[PDB]
Amino acid sequence: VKCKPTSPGRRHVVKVVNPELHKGKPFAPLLEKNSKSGGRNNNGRITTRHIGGGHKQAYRIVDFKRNKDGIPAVVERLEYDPNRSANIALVLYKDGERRYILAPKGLKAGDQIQSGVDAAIKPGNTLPMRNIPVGSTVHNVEMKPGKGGQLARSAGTYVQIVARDGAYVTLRLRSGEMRKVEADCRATLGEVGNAEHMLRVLGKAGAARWRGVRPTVRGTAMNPVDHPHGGGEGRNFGKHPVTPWGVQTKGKKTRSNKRTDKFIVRR
Amino acid sequence: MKRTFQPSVLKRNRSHGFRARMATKNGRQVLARRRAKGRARLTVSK
RNA sequence: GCUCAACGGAUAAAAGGUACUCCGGGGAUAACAGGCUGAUACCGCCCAAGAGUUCAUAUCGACGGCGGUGUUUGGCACCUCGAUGUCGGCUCAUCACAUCCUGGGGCUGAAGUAGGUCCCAAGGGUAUGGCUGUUCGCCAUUUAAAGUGGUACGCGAGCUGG
RNA sequence: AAUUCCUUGUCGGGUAAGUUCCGACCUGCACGAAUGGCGUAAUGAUGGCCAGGCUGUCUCCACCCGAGACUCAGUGAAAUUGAACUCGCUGUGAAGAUGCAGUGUACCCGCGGCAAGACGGAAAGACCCCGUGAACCUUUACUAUAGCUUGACACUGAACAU
RNA sequence: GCUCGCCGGAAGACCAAGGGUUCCUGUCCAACGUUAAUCGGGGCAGGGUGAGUCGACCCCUAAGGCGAGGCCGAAAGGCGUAGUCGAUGGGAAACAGGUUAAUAUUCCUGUACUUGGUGUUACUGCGAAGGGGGGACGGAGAAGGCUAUGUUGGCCGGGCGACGGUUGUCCCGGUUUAAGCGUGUAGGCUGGUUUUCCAGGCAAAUCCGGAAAAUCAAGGCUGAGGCGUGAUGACGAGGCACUACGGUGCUGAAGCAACAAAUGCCCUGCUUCCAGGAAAAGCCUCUAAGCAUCAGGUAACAUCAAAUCGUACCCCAAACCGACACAGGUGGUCAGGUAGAGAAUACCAAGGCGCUUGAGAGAACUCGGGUGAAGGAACUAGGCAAAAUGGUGCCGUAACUUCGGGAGAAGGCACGCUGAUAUGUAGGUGAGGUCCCUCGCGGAUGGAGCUGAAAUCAGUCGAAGAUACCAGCUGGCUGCAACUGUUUAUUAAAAACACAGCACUGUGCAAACACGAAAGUGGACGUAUACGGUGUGACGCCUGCCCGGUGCCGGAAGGUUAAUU
RNA sequence: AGGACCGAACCGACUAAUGUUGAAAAAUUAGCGGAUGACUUGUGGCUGGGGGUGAAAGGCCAAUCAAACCGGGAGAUAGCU
Ligand SMILES: [Mg+2]
Ligand SMILES: [Mg+2]
Ligand SMILES: [Mg+2]
Ligand SMILES: [Mg+2]
Ligand SMILES: [Mg+2]
Ligand SMILES: [Mg+2]
Ligand SMILES: [Mg+2]
Ligand SMILES: [Mg+2]
Ligand SMILES: [Mg+2]
Ligand SMILES: [Mg+2]
Ligand SMILES: [Mg+2]
Ligand SMILES: [Mg+2]
Ligand SMILES: [Mg+2]
Ligand SMILES: [Mg+2]
Ligand SMILES: [Mg+2]
Ligand SMILES: [Mg+2]
Ligand SMILES: [Mg+2]
Ligand SMILES: [Mg+2]
Ligand SMILES: [Mg+2]
Ligand SMILES: [Mg+2]
Ligand SMILES: [Mg+2]
Ligand SMILES: [Mg+2]
Ligand SMILES: [Mg+2]
Ligand SMILES: [Mg+2]
Ligand SMILES: [Mg+2]
Ligand SMILES: [Mg+2]
Ligand SMILES: [Mg+2]
Ligand SMILES: [Mg+2]
Ligand SMILES: [Mg+2]
Ligand SMILES: [Mg+2]
Ligand SMILES: [Mg+2]
Ligand SMILES: [Mg+2]
Ligand SMILES: [Mg+2]
Ligand SMILES: [Mg+2]
Ligand SMILES: [Mg+2]
Ligand SMILES: [Mg+2]
Ligand SMILES: [Mg+2]
Ligand SMILES: [Mg+2]
Ligand SMILES: [Mg+2]
Ligand SMILES: [Mg+2]
Ligand SMILES: [Mg+2]
Ligand SMILES: [Mg+2]
Ligand SMILES: [Mg+2]
Ligand SMILES: [Mg+2]
Ligand SMILES: [Mg+2]
Ligand SMILES: [Mg+2]
Ligand SMILES: [Mg+2]
Ligand SMILES: [Mg+2]
Ligand SMILES: [Mg+2]
Ligand SMILES: [Mg+2]
Ligand SMILES: [Mg+2]
Repeated sequence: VKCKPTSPGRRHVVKVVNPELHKGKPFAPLLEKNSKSGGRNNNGRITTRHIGGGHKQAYRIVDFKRNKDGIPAVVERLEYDPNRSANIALVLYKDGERRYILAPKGLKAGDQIQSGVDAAIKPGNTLPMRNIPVGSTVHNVEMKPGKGGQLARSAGTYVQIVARDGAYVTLRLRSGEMRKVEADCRATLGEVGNAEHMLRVLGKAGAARWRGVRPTVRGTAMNPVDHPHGGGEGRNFGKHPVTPWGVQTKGKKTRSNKRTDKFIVRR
Repeated sequence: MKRTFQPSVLKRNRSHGFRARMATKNGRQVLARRRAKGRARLTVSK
């Protein structure tokens, strides 16, 4: 914590750690545009991505891209959205249609917010990269000019472009190094999502952790047959990967597809 | 304690009972292994 | 043309773990206890340089010598591997004598009192605790004394399970 | 010290007496910093030690109330079992004898009780060894192989430049 | 048949699951009942489960299954679009008495209700596989009101008492009564309404969504219980006749008020919180194509229809899962009195039982208990097991501490009954009388009756008053692991696994990684504050030196080097 | 408020005795731990054997698990009894 406002520290009286509340989202619950979405940890056959049980789901919610151009929206209120801590926004277009957006930073009431070409550079709506200044303030881009995915993880995520980087390809995702991309693609330009979120510590397993993910921790736990390294008196030695894949360093994804980008880390 | 069995006649046929048999490949054989091969008066139920 | 040297030479090419274990066999083969043996051990005796003020033998005894027992440490591998359950404790014992107490004697470097040692003697008797799984041991405090040993290192179709 | 073999280390404390315990020392056989190091309030059907209370846990067992055990009537099992006319002792002996030898003792048969022997009952010993037995596991053992990864050819064409 | 004892959050009652005649009657006693058996869940006969409203069918969909064509794959076959199945969930309607040897919201009586067709009447725009609304949904907590229901009184019927008193102050019993119909209340929620305009709802739409204006407010939905009606009926203690001994026909009094409750109902509510809480149909509504004096729509009533299966009995057990008439296992519902915090526990109601060998005896020894002199852990591996503590209120409480705790630390004192204060008090409940008004299950003021704790004095009984059942032993030092949790079903519950936190590493999304010959799927309808893998395991102070070896990361100039030519 | 505290139902199994041809192929008796939660339970569904599932014990996958059960290759092989 360091900014406004003051984040509770949860007064330990039961072995309980701080949480991170907001203020409100004036309506404890959604609207009419949301699905149920089933929920598994099996792939229409076996386990896979082992670990993942928790409970209570539903609540799909949606909309991205923001193809709806030159037609303004008003933000009725912020709101919730599970598994993806990054708020959400709601929005109303002058014609009575209601999407959901993705709450960037400061916003709340009214707020212009409009997509289109040369709409209005600030932190409002989407906008083809073909028209973006410093863009030191860009949001969820589109790996393809039409989709609308990329970093729907608005939770304080960045993609600072480079202002007027011509050539028709640039960008600079967060820690994901840099990677050139088209320009017809659009970006919310809000460039935020309230990072203060992802800062309080879950708490103490069950009390909040268990709700979603299971005991992902397995360690060696011995039993030289279940894991590549196990057994022994009380210790383990030897290499320590997982299914002769090697866990330390390595790297994967070969000849994949694009593979046209750059910079990246190493160590 | 709780012996390994319990009841349920509605959960059984959905594992054995010609619709459960004939629906499966080798399953149609199970009836032939008895009816055709053998001579079972009747064998397919809970 | 081969340290095929594991040298009559299984392949051209071959390391380990199992207390997670499994099967076929063996008392043809180890572990416990029995048995054979007694080197070792323990017990005794023979010689007598020495010590004992003096004096070999009250007491002890060098260098060496002969045995008794079956009891220690061992050797063997005869009896059990189609099962003979380990140590210690509890319970309850039974025998030996190389006797711890009590009984009777000899010598004494035995005044007395108490002892030392050897002979005889098995009737009876022969500790509670602290520490430890202990047996044992050391320690506290008793006692006339707190014996050594055999009995599958007595005793689980009798108890315990440290 | 959940790590120290020597080991009951040495000193201190608690005790009448403490191979355990607590506090030290350091000589760490063979601690040690995320196969984490030193602390840590709280929690613990967790290991170790001390105390108060409490008492039959014990000195040392007594009485009593019930369910069996015993007796009668009814019903009515079990494992085991080569055959029995199925005593002790010392010796013998495939090496621990009811059955052999010598000898001692013993009228025939039940009922209730006890567990010293019938190497008592039960499971073709699980320990040990062996079989050119088995299984699962390990790896820089051997030989392979899925997967990953390299390259050529190919589905794969047209232009230009150096 | 009379005693006696046992259970009673059940050892009672009901149902699901499962069972599949075990139900009732008559019979018979070989086998089966751990004995006898005239008896039975045994044998042999018969009889016995009656629905428009309960359930299944049936509409609807969840997980998931199947799957035209389709995509994959040597064959078998895998996946899956439309779509079609699939409850454990959503859709419509009945109650109370009576009756059978055994059926029962199914039969009878009394009183109702739902939906569809057809018809009559009246008024009218009807119409989807479509749009909108609605169904429709979390956890936790805090009330208020109410009912179930109990208690006391009143009323009615009955008795005056094996022994001292009770013949009006008293003892016993009863005091019940449904849906449906009218009433729209304690509360809950939400501004109505009209007009016009439109880049939205795949087309349209008056509907929903958006925008403006304009006029008023006192509305409109929802809703437990209560009160009328149902019902001068039924039921009803109890009498009278008949009895087969089980029971039968008739008759039939009072049938109210006050207080006290719920975990049930208002409550799919209200408040609040983070982990942010199915779907589809019915239902309402809007229009499309189409219809176009028609058909259809709404309402009233008249009538016809509501098919077919299940229904017996066991159901925490002698009918199910355990080979048994097995001290085990098995989901839901109901929830009386005294005492009590209470679904604890004890004694009891209604109700159900004494557990299918018994009769004596009164040894050792075995099991389960009671009491023990003096001692008091000397026992022992170890206080194992016992014994012990045990309640409410109040006083009072250490190191240490993450300031929460440690803490019921420890250790104490009072508790019964009676009188009084006060004939029942404080509190709770709330009756006419009175006051007023749109108006009424109105409001206000009045405080009768009803109910009723604690405390304080004073007195009294016993050895003892938290008297029984029930019901922490406490403290001190030290190891380990932070803590709740998890584990070897059937010898290990731990210091082990997990945990939140920390770190390394990988992954740019057709992600890494995993399942899969593939298609495809999971990861994720997520996208680096994200996902995976590895190790450490709160927190505090920290985490030193070594890159020689192996592994991994970068470079890749030069050496060596495959197929290929 | 709380993986908060005492404690029934419910869930679980730390201790001792009994049972060990049992009432019982893991229970009974007296104590014992959790008891709004990583809780507990009904119904139905999905993962298949070298495979599943696993808060990890080689645990569980129908009284069976260091590789389930059934049928087959099969009269496997057995220098052993
Ligand atoms: Mg392990
Ligand atoms: Mg492995
Ligand atoms: Mg040779
Ligand atoms: Mg192991
Ligand atoms: Mg063997
Ligand atoms: Mg031999
Ligand atoms: Mg020997
Ligand atoms: Mg022998
Ligand atoms: Mg002698
Ligand atoms: Mg001693
Ligand atoms: Mg012995
Ligand atoms: Mg025994
Ligand atoms: Mg032991
Ligand atoms: Mg120490
Ligand atoms: Mg270490
Ligand atoms: Mg650690
Ligand atoms: Mg002899
Ligand atoms: Mg006996
Ligand atoms: Mg034997
Ligand atoms: Mg053998
Ligand atoms: Mg029959
Ligand atoms: Mg009957
Ligand atoms: Mg019968
Ligand atoms: Mg399919
Ligand atoms: Mg359907
Ligand atoms: Mg259903
Ligand atoms: Mg009946
Ligand atoms: Mg009288
Ligand atoms: Mg019935
Ligand atoms: Mg059985
Ligand atoms: Mg019986
Ligand atoms: Mg006493
Ligand atoms: Mg002692
Ligand atoms: Mg002792
Ligand atoms: Mg105890
Ligand atoms: Mg007791
Ligand atoms: Mg220690
Ligand atoms: Mg722990
Ligand atoms: Mg715990
Ligand atoms: Mg176990
Ligand atoms: Mg255990
Ligand atoms: Mg660890
Ligand atoms: Mg380091
Ligand atoms: Mg709790
Ligand atoms: Mg118990
Ligand atoms: Mg509790
Ligand atoms: Mg199930
Ligand atoms: Mg099993
Ligand atoms: Mg087989
Ligand atoms: Mg063959
Ligand atoms: Mg054979």
